Amino acid sequence: DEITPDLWQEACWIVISSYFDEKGLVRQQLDSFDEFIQMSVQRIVEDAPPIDLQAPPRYLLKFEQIYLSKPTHWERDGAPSPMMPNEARLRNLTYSAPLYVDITKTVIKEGEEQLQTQHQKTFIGKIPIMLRSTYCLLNGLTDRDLCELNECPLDPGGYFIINGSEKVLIAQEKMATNTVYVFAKKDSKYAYTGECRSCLENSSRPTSTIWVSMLARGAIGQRIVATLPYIKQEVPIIIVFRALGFVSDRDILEHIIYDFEDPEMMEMVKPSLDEAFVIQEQNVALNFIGSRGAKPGVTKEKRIKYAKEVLQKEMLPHVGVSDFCETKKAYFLGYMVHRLLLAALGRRELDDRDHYGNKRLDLAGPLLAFLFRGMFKNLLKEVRIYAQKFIDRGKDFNLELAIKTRIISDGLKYSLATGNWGDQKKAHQARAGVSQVLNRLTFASTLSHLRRLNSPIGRDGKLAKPRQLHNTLWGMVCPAETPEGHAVGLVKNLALMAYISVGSQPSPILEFLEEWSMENLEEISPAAIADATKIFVNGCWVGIHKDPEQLMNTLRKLRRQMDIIVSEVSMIRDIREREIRIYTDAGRICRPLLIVEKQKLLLKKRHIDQLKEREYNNYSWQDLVASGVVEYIDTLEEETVMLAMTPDDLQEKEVAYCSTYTHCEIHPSMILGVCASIIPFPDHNQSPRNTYQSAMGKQAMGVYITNFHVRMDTLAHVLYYPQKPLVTTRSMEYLRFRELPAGINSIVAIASYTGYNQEDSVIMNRSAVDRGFFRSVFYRSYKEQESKKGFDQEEVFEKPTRETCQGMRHAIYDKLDDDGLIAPGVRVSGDDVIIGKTVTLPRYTKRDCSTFLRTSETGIVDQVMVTLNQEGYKFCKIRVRSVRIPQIGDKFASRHGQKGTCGIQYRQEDMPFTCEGITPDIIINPHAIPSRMTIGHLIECLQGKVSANKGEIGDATPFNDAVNVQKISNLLSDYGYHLRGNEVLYNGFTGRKITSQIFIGPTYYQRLKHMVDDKIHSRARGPIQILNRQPMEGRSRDGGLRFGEMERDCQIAHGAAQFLRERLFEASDPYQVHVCNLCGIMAIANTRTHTYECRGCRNKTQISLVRMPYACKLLFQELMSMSIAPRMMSV
Amino acid sequence: PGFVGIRFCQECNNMLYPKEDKENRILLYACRNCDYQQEADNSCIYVNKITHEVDELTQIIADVSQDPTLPRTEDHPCQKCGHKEAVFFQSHSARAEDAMRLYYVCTAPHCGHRWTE
Amino acid sequence: PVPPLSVRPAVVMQGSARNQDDLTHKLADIVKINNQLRRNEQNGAAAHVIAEDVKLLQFHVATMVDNELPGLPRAMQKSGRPLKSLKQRLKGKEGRVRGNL
Amino acid sequence: HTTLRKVTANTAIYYDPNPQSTVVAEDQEWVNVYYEMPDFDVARISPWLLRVELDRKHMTDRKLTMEQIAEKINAGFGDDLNCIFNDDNAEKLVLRIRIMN
Ligand SMILES: [Zn+2]
Ligand SMILES: [Zn+2]
Ligand SMILES: [Zn+2]
Repeated sequence: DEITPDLWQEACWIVISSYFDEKGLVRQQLDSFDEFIQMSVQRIVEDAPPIDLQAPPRYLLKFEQIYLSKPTHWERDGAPSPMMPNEARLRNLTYSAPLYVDITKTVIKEGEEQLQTQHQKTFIGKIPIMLRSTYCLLNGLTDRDLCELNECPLDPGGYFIINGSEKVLIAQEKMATNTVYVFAKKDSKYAYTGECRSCLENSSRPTSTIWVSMLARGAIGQRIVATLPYIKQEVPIIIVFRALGFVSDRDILEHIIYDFEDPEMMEMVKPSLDEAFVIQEQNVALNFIGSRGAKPGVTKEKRIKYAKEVLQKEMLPHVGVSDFCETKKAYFLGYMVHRLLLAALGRRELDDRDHYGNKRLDLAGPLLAFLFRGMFKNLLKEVRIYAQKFIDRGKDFNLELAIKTRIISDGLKYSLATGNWGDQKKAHQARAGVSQVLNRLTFASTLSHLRRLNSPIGRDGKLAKPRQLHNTLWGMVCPAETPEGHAVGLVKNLALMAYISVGSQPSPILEFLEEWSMENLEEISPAAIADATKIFVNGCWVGIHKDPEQLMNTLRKLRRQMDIIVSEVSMIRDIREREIRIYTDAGRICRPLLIVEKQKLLLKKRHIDQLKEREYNNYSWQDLVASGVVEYIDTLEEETVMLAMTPDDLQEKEVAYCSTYTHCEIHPSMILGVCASIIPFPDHNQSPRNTYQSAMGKQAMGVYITNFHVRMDTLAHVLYYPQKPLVTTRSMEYLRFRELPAGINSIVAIASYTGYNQEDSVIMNRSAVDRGFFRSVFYRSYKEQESKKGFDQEEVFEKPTRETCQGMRHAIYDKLDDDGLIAPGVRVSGDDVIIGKTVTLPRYTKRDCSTFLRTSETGIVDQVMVTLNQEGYKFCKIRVRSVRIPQIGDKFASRHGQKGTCGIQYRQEDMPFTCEGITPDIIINPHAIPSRMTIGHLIECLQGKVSANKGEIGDATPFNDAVNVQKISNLLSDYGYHLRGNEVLYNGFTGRKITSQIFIGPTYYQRLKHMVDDKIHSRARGPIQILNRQPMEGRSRDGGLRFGEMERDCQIAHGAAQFLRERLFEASDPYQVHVCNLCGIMAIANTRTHTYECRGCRNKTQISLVRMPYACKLLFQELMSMSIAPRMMSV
Repeated sequence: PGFVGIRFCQECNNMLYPKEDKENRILLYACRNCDYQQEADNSCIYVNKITHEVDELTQIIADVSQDPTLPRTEDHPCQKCGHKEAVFFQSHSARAEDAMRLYYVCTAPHCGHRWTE
Repeated sequence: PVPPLSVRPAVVMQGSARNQDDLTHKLADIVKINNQLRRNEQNGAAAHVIAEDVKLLQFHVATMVDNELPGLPRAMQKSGRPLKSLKQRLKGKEGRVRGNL
Repeated sequence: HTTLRKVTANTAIYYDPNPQSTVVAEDQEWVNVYYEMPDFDVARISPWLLRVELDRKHMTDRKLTMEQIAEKINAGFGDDLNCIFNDDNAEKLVLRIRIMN
């Protein structure tokens, strides 16, 4: 029955494999989008108010149902056809499906003359579709079906195709809503502040933040204030309580202080009462609120109405926005004050801003919902204006012409295309970085980009606290994978078994709590709240309970049985403070864990047995979760959980550590993400090395996707001979690194050989490189289109001619065909022409606008595709193919942060060799190891020697006590090798033995995208910028290198004044001006007629020539634009 | 000394503020909203414990013994019920510097005795 | 003072559409409101109308030489991007002095 | 720097109408030992008393005595704020203030 330790390493990984058979790696994206389409769009459409318009006749126009068909495309003839994602990629279409809404317009004029007209399936917009979602044509297709459609079966999906560009929505971090968080700002007028970003269940407005603060000590005592929304002045809490109908001080403290035996709380609230005694009735308090507001009505009536509306709608919407909710709002605001007092009295800890239990991940669904709310509101507005301008004339109108569908369509398309998350007009208030271009450089880069999280703290911020790896990231975020540049700690990555909750309605839970012995908050007396336990659901205090323990037992049983409580519902019992917080909302990152009985796992051997035959008896992960054996625990419920790292922790020990565990890790290696799960032995490296590899696995070459032959990507690198690593971890089985690997096993020798590998460099074998070692192919796609925008000027693909075309370069166009397009198989060098495009003029009647190769490439045309774009003019894509043979300067890396460029390449006779004539493919310098402490590199090399000599794949899973260095060495000594991986090598040049026995063996190396040929650049009098006549910027522009301020300072320190003048004047922008010797302002010179005159001074004899930079002339002219007179006085 | 609690009027249920009656030279607690008055029984109006000599045993609740994440010990039996097992934990409360002190709670149900060594 | 064409070059795009500089668009606004104010003072206009026109002219000139005025709205252009005034042309890094001199 | 809070244990306000019969029982000895001779204007006495309790640890850590404290109070507030105190022998370091009129 029990899984014994000897079977555990199989059982756990069997369980893990079942998880990845059920979910995958992009499950969060697909589930978010599915919830958005199934629920969020319908909720948004129904939550909009019916637009009642009347001059008389009236019309309501109620939207009642939505229909999202499959993705289709409409040609110029208008025939709807099912559009495949690959066709969208090739034709630069948007993989979107039409959204139709049912509309009901009832005519009501007078005399009960009512009649309803329903417009079924009114086309309301087009919604882009996430690939492999339920509403994707690739849904449920087999691998054969996907290959029939020219799709990769290993492609995870989880992205959109907008204008042929694959866009991926990055999950955005945000502070959780409807939760009270008591912080303390050191530099502020308030000692303590308790904030609550409140938002109603079905979002319709932004988060309304309410603060309840305490004024810092230094009138008599500490005063509690409340910064309500839409009010620009602090308001005493007692005033707010009275404005809600609680005038008696006893009632207010009944709502705030639940234990009247506690004078400390009492004296700390007393200043607030003493400050609010002149105001003693609800109307006066409402008038005070309205007066403190930023729109103080001259008459107290409208002041009181405004205060009523604010306290009913903007104050704590999550508690309830309807009327008669003042009791719930009073209880909740009293809870906020109670929490603030507990913090000020030291009875509760301040809340941690960085705790991921306090955060939420805004995924594709809830982000598209924000867009859709804004866009549907704008659409209903436009419909209101259109219908109003017609009914004002007293006649009917056609809603089909009122609905301008471009709002929703173009809005979603623009937002996903650019990443600016918001309305196109508010292009600066909008937050960019959402919806990035999917990284297709290697399969690991694609997976990681699809599992990418973002902390929008702002890269400019230099506070390290949000960048720090918090304790609560354990199991939810990769500890290693993070960019090492300016976004350290802000851009994160999901751990492998991390699941972001999609969201759920609290209705069944609330109903069960009602049927259960919970007492509502309006029905109780406050005297009961002392000993009772509060119950919050999605931040709303809904009631109280008397035995929280057996309530938690009941709820956990219900969630483990897949009863009314769904698996993703978090249920935290804080014991010391008697809250029970239940969460069903979306964005809660959680992970699966094995539940533990008294001191035993519930995962018995029968579950492993049924999981082994997963493909026959359809016993899956969901059956494991439904059995009550596995549980999803979120960051906030982990605080109440006692984990076992392994079932070995559940053994009874000579001194028991815990003996009351509640859960167990499925495997600790699941704390790593996609790119860190490729590192072998990451627990033997320094952690920065693991981070650098997690970044560098994403630039590694491989086969980024199986269907690369049909993709017209702008840039693509494919390795000739990718190999799976000889030394692998058990997590790559689910990353599909074995099916799409990104490196080669290289016989690497760590040695000092000729000095060409010093300081992070490598010596490669020229003979191996000749045999296809780390050879790659680079595919570059050029796009072009001939626009017939108007009869004024039209472009067209056609072989240009020297007699008709004007802007025709001296390059030869013979490689083009009569259609103007080069043919596949044609070898093209730099500056060559691949598309001959000519544009009609207003060298006559047509000008050359041909597409050249990006300079200095020298490839062969791989293929040419011709089609029609969305509007329907001819559209061409040409993929050119360039074989990249590794060379000096190309960057290579192992899986341990050990990067370096090729210093030199030696032939096989020049490389050092073992007694059996094995030469290293790569030689790396021993000095790269000691400071870096990448012992995982050495253990991987030794394990790889054992694996190659044994005919197996080494197990480098991080935390594995069945694999240590002594075992690997003992294994290697059985194959006739030195147990530590050393060998006697001979000098290739002289054949003499090397005195020091070299450490050599197979290690998995990666070829990175950074090849020297894509970086080398030179300039000598090339093109210049228009504004300031200085060299351009970039290799692509044939630009010059920037001689910056620091270079100026260095050369000033050198004392090299002529070199400094050459760099900053003569090699950048030499220029001449003519200055009036009297006024010092630039004069008018006419060198052809030799007439120089200053219009200002009315002189034409006292002019002087001045040699100045063009940028300085431009500066002085831009100062004269500002009415400044910079007078260059030559005397 | 001990703290002093707030007391409310019997008519308006607002807090009673302190006042002095010169005629009898006696402390009274009177409401500044209604016209109620009361004869005080403590004679003390304000108390500040700067030292903050708070007995944290009063802040503990027996329910904490149900926490699976707290450590348990068999070496400190309960003086009230004789149960062997007991959870222990530190103060973890602000304004307490010498907070390495351990507080124990009996894990027996319905006993919930709390103490300190 | 309206600068010359070198300070605000009209760059030609791939086709024939000549795109004007931000300074040129701003000067267009300034000349528009200046002519509008000139006619409104010359012909029938209310005092408050002339006042509003003068206020708008002030806004245009100020945002031509300095666009980041606190409180005031930023001078806008097509695509919702604020215009680059003469001050941002040389305010700091990547300006004339640090970025080109 | 040492303020009265750094060395104070706990402060309290009482309503003592006659100092002869104090509200507290343990402060009846030294109060009568002080009051049997008229040291100040007993008529200019207020029934509101302010009793502060010190702590021996902080008193000793600064080599401080009630004499210096009372002198500092009577200097900062003059005679308007009467202060009295016992010797540095009792188990509780206590000193009583009243407001003069
Ligand atoms: Zn002049
Ligand atoms: Zn009263
Ligand atoms: Zn006990």
